[PDB]
Amino acid sequence: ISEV
Amino acid sequence: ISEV
Amino acid sequence: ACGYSDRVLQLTLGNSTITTQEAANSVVAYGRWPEFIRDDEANPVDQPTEPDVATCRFYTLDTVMWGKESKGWWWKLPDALRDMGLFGQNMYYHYLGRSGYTVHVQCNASKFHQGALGVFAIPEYCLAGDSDKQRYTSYANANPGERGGKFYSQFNKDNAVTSPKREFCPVDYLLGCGVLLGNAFVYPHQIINLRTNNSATIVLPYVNALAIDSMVKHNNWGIAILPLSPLDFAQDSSVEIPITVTIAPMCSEFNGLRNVTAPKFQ
Amino acid sequence: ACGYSDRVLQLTLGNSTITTQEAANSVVAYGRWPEFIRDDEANPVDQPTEPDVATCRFYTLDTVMWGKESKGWWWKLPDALRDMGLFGQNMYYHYLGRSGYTVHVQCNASKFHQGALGVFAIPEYCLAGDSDKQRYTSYANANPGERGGKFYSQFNKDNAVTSPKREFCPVDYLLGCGVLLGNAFVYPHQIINLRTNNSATIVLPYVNALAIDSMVKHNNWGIAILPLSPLDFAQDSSVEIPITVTIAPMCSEFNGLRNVTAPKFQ
Amino acid sequence: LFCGSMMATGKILVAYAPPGAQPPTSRKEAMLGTHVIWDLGLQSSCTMVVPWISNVTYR
Amino acid sequence: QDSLPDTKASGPAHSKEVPALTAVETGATNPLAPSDTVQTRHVVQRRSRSESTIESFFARGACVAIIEVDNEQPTTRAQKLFAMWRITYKDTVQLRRKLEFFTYSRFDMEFTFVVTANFTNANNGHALNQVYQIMYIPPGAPTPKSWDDYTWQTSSNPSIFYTYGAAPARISVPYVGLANAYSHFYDGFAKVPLKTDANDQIGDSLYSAMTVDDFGVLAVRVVNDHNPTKVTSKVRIYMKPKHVRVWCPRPPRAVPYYGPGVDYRNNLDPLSEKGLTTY
Amino acid sequence: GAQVSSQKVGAHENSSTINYTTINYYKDSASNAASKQDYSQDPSKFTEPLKDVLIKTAPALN
Amino acid sequence: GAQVSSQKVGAHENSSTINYTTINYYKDSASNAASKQDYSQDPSKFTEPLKDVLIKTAPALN
Ligand SMILES: CCOC(=O)c1ccc(OCCC2CCN(c3ccc(C)nn3)CC2)cc1
Ligand SMILES: *C(=O)CCCCCCCCCCCCC
Ligand SMILES: *C(=O)CCCCCCCCCCCCC
Repeated sequence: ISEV
Repeated sequence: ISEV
Repeated sequence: ACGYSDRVLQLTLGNSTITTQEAANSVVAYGRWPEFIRDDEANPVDQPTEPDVATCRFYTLDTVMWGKESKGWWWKLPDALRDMGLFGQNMYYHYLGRSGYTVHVQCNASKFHQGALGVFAIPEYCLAGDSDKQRYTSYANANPGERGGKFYSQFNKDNAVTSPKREFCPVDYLLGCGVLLGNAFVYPHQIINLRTNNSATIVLPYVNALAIDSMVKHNNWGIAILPLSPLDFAQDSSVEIPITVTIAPMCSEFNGLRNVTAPKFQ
Repeated sequence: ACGYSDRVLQLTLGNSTITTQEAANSVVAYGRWPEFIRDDEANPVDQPTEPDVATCRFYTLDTVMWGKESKGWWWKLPDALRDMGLFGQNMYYHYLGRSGYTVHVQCNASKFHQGALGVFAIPEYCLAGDSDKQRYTSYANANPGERGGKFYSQFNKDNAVTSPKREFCPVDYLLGCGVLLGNAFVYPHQIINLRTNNSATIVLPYVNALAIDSMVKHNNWGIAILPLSPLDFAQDSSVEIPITVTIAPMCSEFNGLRNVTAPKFQ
Repeated sequence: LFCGSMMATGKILVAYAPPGAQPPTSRKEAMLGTHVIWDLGLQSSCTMVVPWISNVTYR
Repeated sequence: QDSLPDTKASGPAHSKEVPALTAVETGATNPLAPSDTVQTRHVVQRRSRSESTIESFFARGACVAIIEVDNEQPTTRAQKLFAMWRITYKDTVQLRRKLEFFTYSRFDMEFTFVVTANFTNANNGHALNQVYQIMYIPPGAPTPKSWDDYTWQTSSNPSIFYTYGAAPARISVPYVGLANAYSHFYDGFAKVPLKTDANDQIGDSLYSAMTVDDFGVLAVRVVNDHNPTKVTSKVRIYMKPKHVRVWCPRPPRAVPYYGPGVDYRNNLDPLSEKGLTTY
Repeated sequence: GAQVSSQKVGAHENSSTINYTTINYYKDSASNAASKQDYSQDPSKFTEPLKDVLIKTAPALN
Repeated sequence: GAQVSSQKVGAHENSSTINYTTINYYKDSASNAASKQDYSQDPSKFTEPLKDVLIKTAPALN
């Protein structure tokens, strides 16, 4: 995933 | 995820 | 210790002091004491005016007489105070103004008199009108100032289409607004039961959907005083006692100064 | 650095801003900036009112026209401001009031016009009267408010004993008070020399023998504007330019609140 | 912006009155509200900021 | 865990504590329980107030409007080829009464559109499936004069394109109020009459009314060109408040509504007749 | 970014904490469903707006 | 390959950072929805295209  |  | 009581109060604001030897504790409307607009809730950017002791003091309105036929009285705030010394001036010289209040209602009698006054503080007190016409009550008739208004026992419709009175028709058991009086207790209130107390003291915060608004275009609080139980004395059928309303502005602040507003109350 | 100047000023008080591109620095009367009454110089014990931005702002008085025959103009303070918005209200609703001021006097023309205005700020400006009668000038005539008064070139005595005018007779070279005008420079002043500057800015402290006094009974400062050198232009014998006086209250504080004072200016 | 000749001088009052009262018909009334006194000179132009003073959060 | 307070085993009393006595004049309600006036047992309470939360109370789609729109041959007279509706919860009475239990509210709004249609005339042939265009016109934006004019180009206004037979159309709207809360009641005016006014109509206003167009309109049309035979249709609008917060409680409307304000006209007799000593 | 929480089980099948999963598909929070896990508060501001709030066993008016 | 980010919550339900999830299904970036997390910039290139940009309190023309 990629959490900002 | 986020488990409450 | 010493001998203090729930029934003996002193209210001191500015150069004014009220003493009561027979009160029924005091209500702080919705649990909130009056306060100033915080920087994180602020909206007009201009530096406000805060007149403190010159506007936040006890103004006593003209006395009304309670008698056996009395149906009820009502005032709007800030309207009731529009002509009260430096408060009224600050109110009309600025576009914006907020205020909290201490309402102190006065009614004394004797151990042999009888009756119960319902003192009600209502947020956004919208009243019903005259006519077939909806939302037709005029600014001049909506705002009686110090004089206040009265309730009626039934709906007598303003019949003359040609030259309409454009007034309110406040029916007592409908709280003048389409709901039942017995439920008005969900609103901040006290009862002046003549065997128990001479007075009622309700402290009011500024309540509104905005931090500040036009005091000249809009009333925030309404004061409704309806006799829950009628005035009675000995056997004298035309008994009559005075009800005196004393109000003080609290944490008053003003924004948007310019030339004075002169409304037409004619 | 950057390019700043003695002649280019910005005065900002409350919601009011003045800009001048041709000033002559600015005078602070007697070296003292306006201030509030200190606890160790205090005398009325009641909590004061301090209206801040609603009273301490720039009020522009009615413009006067300077012309070839103009002998002089004079105003008194606080009198000049008695009807200026919330300041006047605070002044008349309280027994006691103190104030400092920024006086900004305006007179512009052209590189081809000529003349010099003497702008004088005087403590306790007592003027001379009409008559044979001593100290007979009436409150109504002593106080012209915003309109101010004028100077005269010679003493024409009010002759009619029967119905006396009870007015002042201010003779220009005697500063209207029995002394010579050339010495008025011992008082806080500036000169509007038309080849040098459009304006004069005098800042004034509260000066008095008391910390605070009755503003309605007593003027603290007097503003005298006498043409030291007459207005002249090209060769047009009836030249005429506007002189505009703009004044702001400073560090205003009020004591002894009660009902409003309504003086008789009739 | 003053677009007059350099030899022309003048002082102007420009104002903003927040809503609710009589719209100003006289300098005397305009004086009382937010205002700038512009003096004409080498700096050709004057800016008056109309400050956000309002009851609602968005007009 | 969200259950209510357990009941306490309480016993006999002989004391100078008198909780049964109070004074309602003070403005307060006595915080009593059975254990103060009677002997109680210990009950472990499992009951909860989960359905009466402000959210659960409003969590239901309520009908607030029926917009009637036709698709027929554009003739030269008054027709319903397109319709407009001022958005409001006040045309209906049911949701209006629930939201009016409170003075102020703040929420997001969900709109669900049930479209239904039918044949008007016994028979002129039939119609192919109709597509509906619901355009939101916020105050200021140009209102359509014609069913196929340029405003329907909708370059910046939100529009819904619904196809008959499909699952009902649905969208969400944020808290769009000009204030920190929607006012369900406004004790005021939008204009004030000044002494200096020319006529006395200049400063005249409707009592309790705020903005003229308040939130704008929904414009509806059949995007289809007209069939020979006419099709009448109804767009039913369901409204549901979500992520709800409410302030200052008010008494429920006890007499029938008479317009947008609090005005009453008739049926001012809400209560039944029942004898004082009759059960 | 999946959100997981316990259901409050009413009628239990003959089979203990049962969970449900939630995921937001939209950037604008207005687009979200209702969480319905709502906390409560005291009646007090309404049932006792008093400056001196008194104990139920002591005289209301002293 | 799931993308997770914080929603800017406007009207808060009575229940704090709430997130939403995004996944791209297509190879061609043109096929993607709009991220709408857009950064801003100065008016300057337009409001002050000056070679000597001056301080607002100093004379504009010196
Ligand atoms: C002042 C009393 O009224 C209300 O409190 C109240 C009444 C209506 C409310 O709805 C929000 C206003 C509008 C804003 C946007 N809107 C939209 C927007 C897009 C579409 C396709 N359809 N409808 C329709 C509703 C919200 C509050
Ligand atoms: C956090 O949500 C990461 C885990 C995502 C698991 C797969 C979800 C598949 C559905 C993605 C929904 C995209 C909606 C715009
Ligand atoms: C990164 O995305 C890995 C996690 C994927 C979780 C399951 C997603 C299920 C949907 C896959 C979409 C395929 C689209 C072409």
